[PDB]
Amino acid sequence: TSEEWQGLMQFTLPVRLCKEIELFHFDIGPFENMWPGIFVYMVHRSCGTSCFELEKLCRFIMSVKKNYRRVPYHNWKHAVTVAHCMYAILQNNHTLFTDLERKGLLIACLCHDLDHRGFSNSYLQKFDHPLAALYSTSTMEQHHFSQTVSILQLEGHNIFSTLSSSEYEQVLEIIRKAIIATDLALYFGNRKQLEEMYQTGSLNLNNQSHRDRVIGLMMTACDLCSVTKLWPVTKLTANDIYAEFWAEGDEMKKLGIQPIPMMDRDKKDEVPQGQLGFYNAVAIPCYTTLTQILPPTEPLLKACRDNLSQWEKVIRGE
Amino acid sequence: TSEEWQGLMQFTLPVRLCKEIELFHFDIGPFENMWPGIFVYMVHRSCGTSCFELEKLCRFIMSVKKNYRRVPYHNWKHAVTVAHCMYAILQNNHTLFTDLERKGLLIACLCHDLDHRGFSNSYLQKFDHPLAALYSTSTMEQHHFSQTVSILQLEGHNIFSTLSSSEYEQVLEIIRKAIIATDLALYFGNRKQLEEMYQTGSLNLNNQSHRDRVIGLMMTACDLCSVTKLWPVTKLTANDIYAEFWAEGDEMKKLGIQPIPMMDRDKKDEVPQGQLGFYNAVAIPCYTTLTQILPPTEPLLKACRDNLSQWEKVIRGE
Amino acid sequence: TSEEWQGLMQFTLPVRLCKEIELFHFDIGPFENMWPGIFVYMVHRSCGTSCFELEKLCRFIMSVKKNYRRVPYHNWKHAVTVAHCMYAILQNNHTLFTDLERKGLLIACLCHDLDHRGFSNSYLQKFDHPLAALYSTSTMEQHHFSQTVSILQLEGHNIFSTLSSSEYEQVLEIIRKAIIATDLALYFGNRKQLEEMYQTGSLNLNNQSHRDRVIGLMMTACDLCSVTKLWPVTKLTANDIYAEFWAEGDEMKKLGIQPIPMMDRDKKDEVPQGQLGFYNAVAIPCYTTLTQILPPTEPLLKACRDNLSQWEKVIRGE
Ligand SMILES: C[C@H](O)C1CCN(c2nccnc2Oc2ccc(Nc3nc4ccccc4s3)cc2)CC1
Ligand SMILES: C[C@H](O)C1CCN(c2nccnc2Oc2ccc(Nc3nc4ccccc4s3)cc2)CC1
Ligand SMILES: C[C@H](O)C1CCN(c2nccnc2Oc2ccc(Nc3nc4ccccc4s3)cc2)CC1
Ligand SMILES: [Zn+2]
Ligand SMILES: [Zn+2]
Ligand SMILES: [Zn+2]
Ligand SMILES: [Zn+2]
Ligand SMILES: [Zn+2]
Ligand SMILES: [Zn+2]
Repeated sequence: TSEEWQGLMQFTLPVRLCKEIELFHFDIGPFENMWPGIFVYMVHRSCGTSCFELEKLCRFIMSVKKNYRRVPYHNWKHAVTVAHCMYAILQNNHTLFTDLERKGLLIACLCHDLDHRGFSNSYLQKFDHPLAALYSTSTMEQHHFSQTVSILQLEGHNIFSTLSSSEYEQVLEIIRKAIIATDLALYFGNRKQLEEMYQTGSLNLNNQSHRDRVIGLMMTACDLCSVTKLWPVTKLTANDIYAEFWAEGDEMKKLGIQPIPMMDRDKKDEVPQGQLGFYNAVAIPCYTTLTQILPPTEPLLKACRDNLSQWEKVIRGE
Repeated sequence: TSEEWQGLMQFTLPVRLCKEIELFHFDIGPFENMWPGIFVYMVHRSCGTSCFELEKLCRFIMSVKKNYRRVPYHNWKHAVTVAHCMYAILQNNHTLFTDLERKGLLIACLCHDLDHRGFSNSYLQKFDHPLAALYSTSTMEQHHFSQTVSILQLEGHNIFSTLSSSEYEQVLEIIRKAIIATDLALYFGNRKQLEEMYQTGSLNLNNQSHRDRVIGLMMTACDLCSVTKLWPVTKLTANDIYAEFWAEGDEMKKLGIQPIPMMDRDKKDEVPQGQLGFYNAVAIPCYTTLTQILPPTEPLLKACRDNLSQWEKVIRGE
Repeated sequence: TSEEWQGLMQFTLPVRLCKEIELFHFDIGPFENMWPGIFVYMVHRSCGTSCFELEKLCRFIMSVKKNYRRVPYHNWKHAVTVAHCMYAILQNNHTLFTDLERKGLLIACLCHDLDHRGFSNSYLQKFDHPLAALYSTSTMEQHHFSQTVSILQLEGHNIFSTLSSSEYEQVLEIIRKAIIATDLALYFGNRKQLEEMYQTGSLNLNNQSHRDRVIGLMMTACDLCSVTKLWPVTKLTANDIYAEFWAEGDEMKKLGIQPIPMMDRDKKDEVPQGQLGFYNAVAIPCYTTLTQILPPTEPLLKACRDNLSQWEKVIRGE
């Protein structure tokens, strides 16, 4: 049968990639046509060779790729990078997650920024974009999930077709919650609740609501993972991020609204201090809380701390 | 019937867009997939819901879009922007124009730079491009009109199919003259004639030759309308214009010809003075004459004057 | 018949292009859709109007174009430029080459960088790319030839279909050797052997192994021909080359490897001295040896010397 042939086969990568893909700070490289294979490899190792039908999975991946836009940061490369960070978390916390969760989270990460224009929720609201009229909160994130469902509804694209309806509904809910959690506006309240539950010892992974929160923080950790790469990667990625932000700032100016210094290209000299404030307020607390809950995710925090030190070095002019 | 269903329907935009689209200094935004709807909205309001068959119009618009190139300035965004300026002129001078003229001028504006490579007529002549051998004068503009006719000749693309042959020939002549008028080389003689006719009182909109001249000036006013936007928009658009000019200057250097300082990237520091000279010699007289002939177009002149003041501020280093 | 209609026809270019295409320092221009016609013109003049079936040749050219990537330097424009340099060599040494060689070399030049990603053989080895596992030496070049054969194998794409199998095998070997020779790592040993054979007088174009070496040097000369253009062209092309090199340097840094100063964007100030060293060590000896073997190729050396003088002028700050 088809599933019998797939069970005998094993998908493989080049030697360097096979070894280094297990590291949290792995970079997927500049060869775009290798990314689909990298994702399939990660799915096969974290879930199994029988989790998805290979022909359907490949069809799904290519359609997801087609629905990411040619923008500096929120692009196809970001999607696969976020998926890799989730893979590394999953592999280092392997006993904790169900088959459905491992299936759902990797797919959620791949789809989490689908059809991103490179503009924030704030900008879409101020422009009065039709999406803002449809989705009052988490505007882009609700759209990302809508795009995901639409791709799944295409003929030959339902990668969850072998699942029961019950399991199908469960995995789609996992995906929905995970994608919505990537709205950074929701992260601050989530992390604060998680910190309190951890300190009191009330935090329980057997409680679904608690489990959803931890998954939410995992999604934030994967989404921001550029700060957990080695310095050369982190610094170069920052160029892509600001390219998008400054473009939005330009568009804000076109609306007759003065943008925040973060999005203002006239204030390039304040970037090192701006990054310092981001690491202190957002990045460090995120990976600190995640390391407390899931100790094997420690390398993410260490790398984040190392990059914080690098930004301090830039400020001093060293 | 089909026209009966279209009569009952009404096309609408978001609240902010509906209000601000009436302003001369309106910016169409960075969301490309909203531009077709913006154009249809303008056609529906200025001409009527029964002017074009909606399915044919949408098919036409998408083909026009496909025939604009990925260049910094002379692109799809420019086409819709020029069309909007015409819409604002039409709406503020509503009693003056026939149904054919309102139909023709919006379409002429949308099509006026079709298949633009980002090079001037001068460059094509010096390169010895096949287009220069076919069209001795107004090389690109004659090509733009040829592209327009070719798109109209495609199956299901004749948006003027319900018109009589007489009316069809009239609208195509309106379109031809309007597009040819966007050759800035022809503007100087046109404006000079219009100024004389206005001052003597011989200018008569009931005279076809006079009417053609006024339409010609309207086309120039719409074409140069980036100088009538608010300062942030005007300044950012200037970056796109010079990107094209400097690229042409590079190509001129490749032919062994020293380009004019306007097209020379080595003379970036002279841009503010170069803009000052352009406003004084071309932009201000254009909108002054247009305001004299059509007083409701006054906001274009005011905004042009405001931008002239801004460039003077740049020169002083303020 | 079809070949009879083709014999009566003659393909022509604009006046300036017809005259200046014969010069070694000719630039093909910024009009992409003119390049296919330029190539066909060169084939018709150097080989003949009966060398290729026009419909098949055009189909081949467009497929080759489709298989070049949107990279700053190793792109479709480079391919046609390299082909032109070969045309100029062929036309100025017309009595030396067979019909098969003239056919093969122009096609080899057009196909010599097929599917180039903008990365060196060194980078692919260090990244551990699948291509490096398949091709241990001349990694990209062996791939370029593989792409060439694949395009030829497509239905209606065999431009050599009228040739006997014997002649077909001969032309494919000419193409293979020519493309492999564009590996600059192989140039140094080739030029050294050619210099020795020329000085002793053992060099004999009637000897196939010697002939292969001369063709190899011709390929190097055509590949590096940007240094033989006029200064404005040479200087602007250098921007495209470094764009690719610095991108590779960035990727090297992402692997945790410090790139050589050539590929390091942090060392932009050393470019003029870096170019000086390249002209002295690689470019000048290449065209000197080629001029010794084929004296009509002298204009390439003169132009290379002129550009060397220009780089020296940059260093002095003049
Ligand atoms: C919007 C998305 O969810 C993500 C949001 C966070 N993100 C970033 N990741 C790593 C580094 N930087 C990221 O975005 C920024 C987050 C914060 C800043 N902060 C500031 N930057 C500046 C720069 C100049 C002047 C003031 C400021 S304040 C700048 C960029 C990636 C995109
Ligand atoms: C060719 C098209 O019909 C249009 C021509 C006019 N156009 C412009 N609109 C707004 C602002 N600038 C436009 O183009 C220019 C028109 C004039 C100049 N003038 C000069 N600019 C410089 C810059 C440096 C040194 C000397 C000079 S002279 C520069 C640009 C948009 C394109
Ligand atoms: C890889 C391909 O076969 C070709 C290799 C040679 N090539 C060039 N042609 C003309 C000019 N430059 C070319 O590539 C270079 C060849 C040598 C250098 N040399 C150096 N450049 C620098 C710059 C800064 C610091 C040190 C150095 S050393 C730079 C670029 C075109 C591409
Ligand atoms: Zn997002
Ligand atoms: Zn994201
Ligand atoms: Zn134009
Ligand atoms: Zn225009
Ligand atoms: Zn090559
Ligand atoms: Zn090459």
